[PDB]
Amino acid sequence: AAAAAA
Amino acid sequence: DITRADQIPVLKEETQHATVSERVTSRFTRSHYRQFDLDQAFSAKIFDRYLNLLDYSHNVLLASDVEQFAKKKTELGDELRSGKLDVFYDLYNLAQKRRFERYQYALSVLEKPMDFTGNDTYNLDRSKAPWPKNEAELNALWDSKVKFDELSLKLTGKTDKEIRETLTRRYKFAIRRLAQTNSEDVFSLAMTAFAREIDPHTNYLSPRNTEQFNTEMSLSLEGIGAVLQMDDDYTVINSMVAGGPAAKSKAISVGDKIVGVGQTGKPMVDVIGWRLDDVVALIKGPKGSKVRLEILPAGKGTKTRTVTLTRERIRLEDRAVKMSVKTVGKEKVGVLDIPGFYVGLTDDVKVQLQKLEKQNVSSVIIDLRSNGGGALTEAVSLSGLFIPAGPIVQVRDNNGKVREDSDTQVFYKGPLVVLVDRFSASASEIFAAAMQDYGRALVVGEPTFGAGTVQQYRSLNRIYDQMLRPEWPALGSVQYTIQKFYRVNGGSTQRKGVTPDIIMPTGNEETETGEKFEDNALPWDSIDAATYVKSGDLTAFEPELLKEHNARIAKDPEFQNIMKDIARFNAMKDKRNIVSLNYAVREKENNEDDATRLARLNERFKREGKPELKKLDDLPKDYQEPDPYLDETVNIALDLAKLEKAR
Amino acid sequence: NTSWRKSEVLAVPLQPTLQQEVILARMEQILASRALTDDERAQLLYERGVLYDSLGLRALARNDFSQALAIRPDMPEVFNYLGIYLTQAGNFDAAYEAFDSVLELDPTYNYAHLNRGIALYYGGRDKLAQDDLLAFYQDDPNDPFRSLWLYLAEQKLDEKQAKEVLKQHFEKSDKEQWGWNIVEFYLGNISEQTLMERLKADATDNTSLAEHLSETNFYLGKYYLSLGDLDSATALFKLAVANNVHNFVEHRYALLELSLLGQDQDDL
Amino acid sequence: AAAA
Repeated sequence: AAAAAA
Repeated sequence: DITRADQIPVLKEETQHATVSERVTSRFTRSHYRQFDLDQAFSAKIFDRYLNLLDYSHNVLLASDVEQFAKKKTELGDELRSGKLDVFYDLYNLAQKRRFERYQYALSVLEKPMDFTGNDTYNLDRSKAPWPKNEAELNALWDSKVKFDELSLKLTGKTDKEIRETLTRRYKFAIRRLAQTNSEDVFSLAMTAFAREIDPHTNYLSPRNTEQFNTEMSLSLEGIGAVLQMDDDYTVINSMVAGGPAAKSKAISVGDKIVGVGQTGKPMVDVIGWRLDDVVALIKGPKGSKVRLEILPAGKGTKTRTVTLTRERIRLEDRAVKMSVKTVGKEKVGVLDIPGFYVGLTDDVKVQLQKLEKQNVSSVIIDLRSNGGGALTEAVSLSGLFIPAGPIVQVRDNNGKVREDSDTQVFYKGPLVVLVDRFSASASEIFAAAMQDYGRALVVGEPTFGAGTVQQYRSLNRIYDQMLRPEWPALGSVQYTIQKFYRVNGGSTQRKGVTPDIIMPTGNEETETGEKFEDNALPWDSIDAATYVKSGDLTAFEPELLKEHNARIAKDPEFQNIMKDIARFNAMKDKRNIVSLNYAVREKENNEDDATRLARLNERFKREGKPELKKLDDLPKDYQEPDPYLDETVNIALDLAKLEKAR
Repeated sequence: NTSWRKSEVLAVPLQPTLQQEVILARMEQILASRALTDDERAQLLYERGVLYDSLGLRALARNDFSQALAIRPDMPEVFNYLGIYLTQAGNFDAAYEAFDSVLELDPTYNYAHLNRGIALYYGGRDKLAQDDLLAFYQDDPNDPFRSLWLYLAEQKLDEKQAKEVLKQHFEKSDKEQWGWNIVEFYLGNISEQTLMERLKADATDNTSLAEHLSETNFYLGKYYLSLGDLDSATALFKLAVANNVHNFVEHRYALLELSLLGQDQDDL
Repeated sequence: AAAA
């Protein structure tokens, strides 16, 4: 998945 | 239990770790957005980073220890490629003995009777301090350390034998923790040194950590639905998830202790002398699976009983979006508190939006404060609920390829507000920028975190792994940045963050946190704007919203200790990393504070009805503080709906 | 007049042989039957995949390769094709992962080095490409294409050093294989026309000619492309593809280059 | 505090 976090 | 250096186990790299190292290395070296060479220079930086991870406060290792090791500091690259992580391991091991040596030393210092009235100080940031030159320096630092601790407990107001007793259990506990250290503990640490050297958002996750991240992403876990706490040698059950297996069974209670864990065709394994994570691992399992627990009941009795449970899928509702209505006379405003961009969030929001229609809420606030982020798809879809069509975000790889992500219509067309703070990041920033760029919603709060990159999450498991190495445990996972993200504007929130239309007071203060303060964070830049159609235009409404907002906070009592609290905070930042260490002065400051703390609740009450009563409610209950940012926001939301209505 | 057309060197574009078609037909019937064990099925699937690949039917080959893996996940040979397809698709990152698997399963699978090296090159990680490529060269220093591939990678880093390294490889070599002629052209030892003359002389039959043309036109295209002559490079890549030598890397990469050129045009 |  592609994550845009923290 | 441990009293000697030979009671510290020699940590050894696991059989599968080399393979993992190699796998992480391939990925990081070939596919990271940042193209770096894992050469000698890079390798030395990793070593430096590892040392800081190993001894953050430069308290345990001697400069001679560091220097002995520095001789092979450029060998790290060869090690990672090979997976034979000896220096990471040899260093960790030495650190263990040094920690033990240090704690044991502290054990001595505590016995020395010292109560102090000097003016000597303690600094909390030893991050860049030179390594202790000698044992004398080491003992001296630790002499200083133990002082700080006892002093802090004494500040609570105990005895001296207590403080000794309390600290005794602490230093001893710390010793126990050292003996409980994993091979995995070291391997995870070594990978993190490597990952963080590349960029701030790149990581290695161990098998257990990977599982946890997936759970946070999915809001779900597979097991028995019980939250576990470890007290001494015992795994105690703190609470039970409602609707979960342990809770529904009626055969397990809070305070019960799990001393045994049993797999279906195997023996009950005694887990008294275990690490918490090792125990939780035995408990958790595939849904439909069975686990039997040996439980020592909560009382003083010695009898044990065995409980068998069927593992199942449990949802963590607490982490889900939450909806509430704020009422101000005739008008209502809905609020969605979104903790993260979990998978399935958009769906969850849709039902909530549907409920809100029923209540005839005039405005909707979306609360992203402290929302770290999450799935990119979720950011795009959530945006799509409020925006009819077009690109939500732009993504670009390291070679300039630009792609735009968009949705499939609009679920909610009404007045909208997004509430943000310094801790709202990434996906949260993407959503906020988009609402703002399209003119869809007003943004209120503090300037954002400044995250501007996309990470790829990929498992390290290979399809033939089970077949060829059944004995192996699961491998972990990696997250690595692959692209930069840009607003539809062509603008970037990297480093900058998004600037709210209306900014709370804490907003104008110099922040000490953010993407910009992280190690090796990528630079800000920009690209050409995409093609999109503005949803609406709110630029007109701004001066009026501004003044109305300004007038309200000026009067507000809560919105004033914040102002005053601010200038005051400004006064002590320089001395912030230095604490007094004088039993006398802290209390003046300390009670000077408690006093200040136990007071201003009163100007607000007198201003109101008043709310409650306390000449000095010095010993309050379990207090829930008010939320002024939100209350003011709601006020802003109503102003917005009013203006939109008058178009 | 048009007498010039005489200068063109072309083969009849390759066609499927009868035996290839016959085998494909038999394979379908066998696969549809109950005559195979799971191990045999996986093996046959790999075999059909290779044949489909040889005919330019890549997507069909990929299906077969995928199905084989589902049965037996420990086939390095299958992973190798998947990597190659991923490279062809411009998915270099995934491709790397596939090549790793080939090596992990079987460290003696030499061609993976060449293929991973090629993928890394397209991926823009030249030094890393060079490691695979150098290793591939070591395995057979006498194969001119191994040197050419290494040169292409090295050239990204330092053209001058790359040329010298290539010259050494050539001098160091037995110089027997046809491919060394291409290398001489890259070196400046011979001219393009001479290279072409030699190609005509070397080839024996139509298949032989097509193979020579497929490899040669690909390298010539790369050479022109490097110099910035886009039109010449484009004609050469098309000319390489025209041979229908589906399994040559020269063929695959010519197609990839064309696709890159196309994308660029579509931008601005 | 971990969930099992």
